[PDB]
Amino acid sequence: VRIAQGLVHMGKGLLTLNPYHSDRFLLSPSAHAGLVIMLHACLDMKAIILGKYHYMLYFLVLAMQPRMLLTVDENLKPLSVPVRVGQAVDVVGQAGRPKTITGFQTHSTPVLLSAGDRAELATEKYIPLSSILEGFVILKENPEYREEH
Amino acid sequence: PYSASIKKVEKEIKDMSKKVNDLIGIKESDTGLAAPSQW
Amino acid sequence: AARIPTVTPLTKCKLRLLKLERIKDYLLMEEEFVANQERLKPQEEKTEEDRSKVDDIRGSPMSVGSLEELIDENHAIVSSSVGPEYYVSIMSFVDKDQLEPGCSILMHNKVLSVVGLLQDEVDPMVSVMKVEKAPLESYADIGGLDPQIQEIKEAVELPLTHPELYEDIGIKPPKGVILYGEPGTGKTLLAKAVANSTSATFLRVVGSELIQKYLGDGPKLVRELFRVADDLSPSIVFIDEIDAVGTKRYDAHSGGEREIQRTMLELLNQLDGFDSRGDVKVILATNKIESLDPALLRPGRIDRKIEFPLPDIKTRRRIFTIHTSKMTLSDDVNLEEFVMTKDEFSGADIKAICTEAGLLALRERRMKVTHTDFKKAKEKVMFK
Amino acid sequence: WGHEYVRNLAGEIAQEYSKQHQNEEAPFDDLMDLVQQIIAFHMKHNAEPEAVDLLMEVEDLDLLQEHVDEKNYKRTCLYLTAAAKYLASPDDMLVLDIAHSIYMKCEEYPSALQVSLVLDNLQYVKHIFTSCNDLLRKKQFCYILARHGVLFELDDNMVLDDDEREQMQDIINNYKLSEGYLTLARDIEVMEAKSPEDIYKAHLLDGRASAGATVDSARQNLAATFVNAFVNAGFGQDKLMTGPADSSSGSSSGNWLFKNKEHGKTSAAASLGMILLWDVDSGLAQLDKYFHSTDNHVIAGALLGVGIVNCGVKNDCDPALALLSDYVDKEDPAIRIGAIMGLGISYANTQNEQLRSKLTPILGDTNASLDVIAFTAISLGLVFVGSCNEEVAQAIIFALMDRSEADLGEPLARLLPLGLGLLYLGKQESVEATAEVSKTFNEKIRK
Ligand SMILES: Nc1ncnc2c1ncn2[C@@H]1O[C@H](COP(=O)(O)OP(=O)(O)O)[C@@H](O)[C@H]1O
Repeated sequence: VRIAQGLVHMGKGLLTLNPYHSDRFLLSPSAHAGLVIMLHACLDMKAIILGKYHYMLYFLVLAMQPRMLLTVDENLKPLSVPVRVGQAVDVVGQAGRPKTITGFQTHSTPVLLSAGDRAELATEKYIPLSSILEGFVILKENPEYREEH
Repeated sequence: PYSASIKKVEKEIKDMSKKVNDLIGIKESDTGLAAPSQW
Repeated sequence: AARIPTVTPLTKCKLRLLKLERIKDYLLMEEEFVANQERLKPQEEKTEEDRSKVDDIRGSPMSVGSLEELIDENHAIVSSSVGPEYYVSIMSFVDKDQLEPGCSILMHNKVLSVVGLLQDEVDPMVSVMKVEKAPLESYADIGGLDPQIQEIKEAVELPLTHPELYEDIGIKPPKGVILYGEPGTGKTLLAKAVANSTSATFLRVVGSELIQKYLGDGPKLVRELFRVADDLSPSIVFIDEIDAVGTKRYDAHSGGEREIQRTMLELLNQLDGFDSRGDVKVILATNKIESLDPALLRPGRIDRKIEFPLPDIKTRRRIFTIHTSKMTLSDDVNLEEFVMTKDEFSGADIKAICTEAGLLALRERRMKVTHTDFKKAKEKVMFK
Repeated sequence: WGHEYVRNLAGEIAQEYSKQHQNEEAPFDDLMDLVQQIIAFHMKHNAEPEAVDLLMEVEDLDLLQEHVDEKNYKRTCLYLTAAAKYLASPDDMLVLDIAHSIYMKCEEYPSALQVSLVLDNLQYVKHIFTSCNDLLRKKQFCYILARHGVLFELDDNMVLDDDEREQMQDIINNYKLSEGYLTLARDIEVMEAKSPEDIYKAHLLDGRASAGATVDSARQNLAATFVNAFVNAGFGQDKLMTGPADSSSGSSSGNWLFKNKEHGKTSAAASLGMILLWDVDSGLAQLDKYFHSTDNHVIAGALLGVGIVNCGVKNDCDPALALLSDYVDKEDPAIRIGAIMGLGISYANTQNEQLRSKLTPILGDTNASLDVIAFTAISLGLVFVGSCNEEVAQAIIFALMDRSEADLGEPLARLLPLGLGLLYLGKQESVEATAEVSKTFNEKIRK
């Protein structure tokens, strides 16, 4: 129970054990291997984890990644830009240009993205070079943007 | 495009469900009797 | 049976195919798990050995008993059809869901243990008041007024038409509609359309039928009508001739006025009592509402008030063109001539005139109806 | 003639193709011309899913590469990606390749990179990088590859500037990940370390434990260490392990470390490795203090912590390999296990041949303890996930035959098959031969 409590408070809420990336399309082999090893070790709790091999839990090191969406300027410096965060919606088969996110709340700089939450830029000033806003995203200033005073 | 492909498959599964449930025994509607898997 | 109620897809999307494949896989896995039981340890036929053993265990001769109480733990208390109270227990096939007083419990013949339940197909009160077939044609056969046709529709059918419109407004259908009008106004004709259009169960109650001869009976009849209608299904029960509550006095009933009063109080309780009657609607009509008990009409027991006046001089035209649709009448006469014959010709008057004209044409076996037949029918109808 | 006519024609064409493929005697050109016209009509009217379905039922998916426009590629490619999830191995592979071709024709290199990563083919990634002329896009692709955990050594033919090559190599090495995590922690004000007691919120449970003697169980201390390591991972500072000795006592900070026993000491040491996650410079310096301990368990834990620290971060100096290779040969089973696990964790999915050569001889040593060989198999699987290297699979299989029936009863015997499967993660059809080979294993393990 103490191990479970520690896992729940991993990184104080900043790190996750998601083996998938980019809208669950890419499976990371390292994180999956670590998680599978941890589960196979847990299969025989008394002998493996409660025995002499408490350290098998350190295979979980492969599966932990941060919940950070940091927008970066061309000069590789962090940039705070408002971002809309919400649950992703399957836009396949929908006529028109449907929004990919359910939500209107705007969050600036590094929004803690939860499992299933997708991010779209709230400002047209910057064109995101990444079709999926996750982890490091390099933002390019839009040359066509005119500040409407 | 395969309008008849899916309807026929669904109907086959629905018919087979009863064709297999009748092999254990739920039929023979009684007049106040419980399930053979109840007594 | 009720394996999966998810049909929301309603298209050729891959989700419907995936759900069907998962269901088929689960069914196949269950069938495979079940098959091995007989393959490894059948130990019996499982088809007729069980049924034969059940028949030979439970008393072969099963009697007609009557459950009167409830004993969950392998026991039950009933009275023998001869009269002797019994302590018969519960058997394996008990399926104890009909454990209510009155349902006959069938006991064994050897040890008289509960063998079978008693399927009930009687409902005497409901049957002596259940409408089997549609009375008349669609609402178009009523004709002329339709001031309540929309109102009565909203009161009864509209709740059953698509009960989200009243749901989206945040309200429940009106409590009740009482159709009061002049004698022979066609109130019964309104119930005719209500039944021909109705969708749920409908019960017909003769107005005098609530007053019985034995003291205390009338309240029992009212409570039984309420139980039957409510316990049966969503219903629209019309107790016609409500004026008969105290208007007519008969020597058959032992009680005097304090019996009609008790029956009316019981009816009021059954309409707005101390429980949830469920989804039950009431539509009653009367021709003399001046004497009806005031309490039985307060908003909350009978909500919608509908008044039916005599057919209008403009409505009389539709009434006549309706009640004489299939008559092979000769063009000798014009209906408008008799349209104003009676200063207060009610709806029943037109039907009576048409019937009398048809009969008169019949006496001579003629093929069509002449003006003289209508003239002779008019006097015989209004004048008597 | 209207859209309904086109749709019914598409369905009937699918049926005709299905039945003609079984006949093998009808000319195809006449059907192909009509199919091309139908595809063009569907593309012009944004009825892309119908065109994709028709071409799928015709199996002539190559025609998509000619009728995709700059306004039609997004929906079409999304449909192909969605279908691929329903398509099985061989069909999905061809579909993904055609989607990659559409993407390269449409000049959206990020989606092409994602599709190629799904295909696990480095040649397509190299082609994508070569076709790219934008430095910022290359940097973003390097970030994506670092996230996916794939090492892509940029060849000299890819970039003409040495400094830019070094910059993207650092980006791939996830050097800036620690800086980003620290910046995020500063932004949210989550720097303050939380003790395990704060999570335990013991004040809320004291309603019934006022009569319990304070017996500090070793297992409770180990749980506290694990929770402390989990909560304060990557923050660089801890109140229990690295907290300043600011209380009237000149006693080594290792007071809590020595309270644990053997494997407990190893776990406490590995907690330090977690706490300095992704921080090679300070992590190595802090673990150097514990490398000097006379306890073999502490040394093994320090090695495992070193392996943890460099997890996901690669340094050109390769401190992990140089440090751990010296401890791999040591006779002590605990130190050997720690070094092997550190090498496996630090070099996961790296496909380094030097590690293969250094680890394979250990697998063949009959004098090694079951723990050592099982962890060696796990580390080899972790290093070679998805590579399908026949040599490592053969080595693990050889190790599996050489086991007596008694060793098969221990739970640790269940980990060697786990490692062998890890070698084959994500590659469907290549595993049938290995399953056939494994059918020769003993019945108790075979299944
Ligand atoms: N269009 C009509 N409007 C009104 N009453 C009509 C109409 N057509 C026929 N009727 C007559 O109405 C009567 C329906 O019974 P009703 O008038 O309610 O009787 P009561 O008022 O005595 O209970 C029948 O005699 C029927 O022939």
